[PDB]
Parts: sequence; C-alpha cells; structure tokens
Amino acid sequence: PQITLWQRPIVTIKIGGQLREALLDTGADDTVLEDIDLPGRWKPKLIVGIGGFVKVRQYEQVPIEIAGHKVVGTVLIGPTPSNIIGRNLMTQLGATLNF
Amino acid sequence: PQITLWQRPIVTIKIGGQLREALLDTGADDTVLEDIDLPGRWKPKLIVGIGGFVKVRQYEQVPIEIAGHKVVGTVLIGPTPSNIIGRNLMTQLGATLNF
Ligand SMILES: CC(C)CN(C[C@@H](O)[C@H](Cc1ccccc1)NC(=O)O[C@H]1CO[C@H]2OCC[C@H]21)S(=O)(=O)c1ccc(N)cc1
Repeated sequence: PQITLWQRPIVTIKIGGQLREALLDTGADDTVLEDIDLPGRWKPKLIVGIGGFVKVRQYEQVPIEIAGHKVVGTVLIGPTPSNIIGRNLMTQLGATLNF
Repeated sequence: PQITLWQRPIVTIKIGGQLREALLDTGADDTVLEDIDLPGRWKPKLIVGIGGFVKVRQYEQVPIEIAGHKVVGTVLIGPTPSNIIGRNLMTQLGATLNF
C-alpha cells in the first residue's frame, strides 16, 4: 500500500499469536513493543528516545506479521507509549518514503 | 525523491537563516528541533516521548525549507536527541509511505 500522513501510520501486527497495532516509524532504528509476551532468551538493552531513556528486552529472530507480511527480526520489549515498527523491519517490507 | 530505509532518512533543513539536518519521522506527530534560535513569541508544551517527557517551546507559523521545499508551520524547540520533521510538516510535502 501507499499511505499518506494526515493520520498516524498505524498497521496491524501479529506476533507470538497475538494481535496488536503499531505505528510505522521511520524515525525509529528499532522496533519496540510494549503490550506483548515473547518466549525464550533475551538481552537487556537501553534505548534512547526524546524523553530520556527506556530499558528494554531484546528478542532476536522473532517471527512477526506486519500488515500481512511475514518477517523475522529483532523486537524490543519495554515501555513505550506507542508500539513502533522501526526501520529494522520496514526494510524487510521494501518500504520507502516518497515526496 | 524516493528513499529507502536502510539508513536514517536525514534531510537538510533551513530555518531562520540557519542550516541543519533532521530526520524525516513518520512516528512523530510534530516537528521538534534542538539546535535552533527562533524569534518572537512562543508557548510552553510538553510533548511526550519514548523515555518520558520533554518540555518544549512551541513556535507557530515558522517558515522552513525541508529538502528544498518551503513550508510554514509549527516548530517545537527543545531537547531532543535528534532533530525530527514530523507529520505536521511532511503532509505539506505530500509525503507518503509505500510498501
Ligand atoms: C525522537 C526520535 C528520534 C526517536 N523516536 C521515534 C519517534 O518517532 C517517536 C515515536 C513515538 C511515538 C509516540 C510516543 C512516543 C514515541 N516520536 C516522537 O517522539 O514524537 C514526538 C514528537 O511528535 C509527537 O508525536 C509523537 C510523540 C511526540 S523514539 O520513540 O525515541 C525511538 C528511539 C529509538 C527506537 N529504536 C525506537 C523509538
């Protein structure tokens, strides 16, 4: 799809058998979700956003469906005021910005 | 232009006679710059953000050139780890996300 930016670019995701929404975020290097259970091993990571800092769990090689497209990559779990799909996974969709 | 997202989508901006770079950020509702003097009146705002809160100055009807395109809108000034161009101004460029 093509979408314009008059509203937030929110898409449906499926991860670990649960359905959520997330914002396609070209300003985010990494994908960060809050409201989700992932199984298995993970590593502590701190990420830095406008408001300071947030401490996250890094899950590697996570299967995720984004607007219908299956991909695998890194997902960070931690407090974020909005679930975010970052460029790590947008590149897998061949996403572009156009103007 | 069309750009891909393997690298951060950074563009050149000109504002208030000052040249800067900024990230094109579809996850940001508003444009937020740190490293910049604007003249005139402004209002306090809190914007929220991944690691919490930031206190910003809101400047209205600010002339800004983004990748060569002249627009006017709202610019927030305050601490941000990265200058970001939000949807308030990308809609003025007719920007779209495509996949
Ligand atoms: C500030 C950016 C360089 C970085 N961020 C992405 C950014 O798109 C966030 C993404 C975002 C979105 C909603 C809430 C928190 C963070 N948007 C944001 O801070 O925008 C603010 C300015 O406009 C307002 O509208 C949204 C909040 C305000 S971030 O959230 O800090 C971030 C940083 C690193 C990663 N991996 C993922 C996210």
